[PDB]
Amino acid sequence: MDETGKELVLALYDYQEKSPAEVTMKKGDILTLLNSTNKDWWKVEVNDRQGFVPAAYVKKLD
Amino acid sequence: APSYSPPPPP
Repeated sequence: MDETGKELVLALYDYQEKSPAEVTMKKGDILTLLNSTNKDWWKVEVNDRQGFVPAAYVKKLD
Repeated sequence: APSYSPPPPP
């Protein structure tokens, strides 16, 4: 049960999910990267929630 | 994947 055991990212700012394919993140949270094939939106996993967030709101930790 | 531009960084 280590869904956060993947490519990690840092949440630079607070974000609120707008669509069912979006997830809410908070500044200072460590997000898990699931898909970064998009330049503007990155699919991440927070705790248990999977969805997309602004790529400009997240930074590669690795 | 959202087919639109994401919100600008605050």
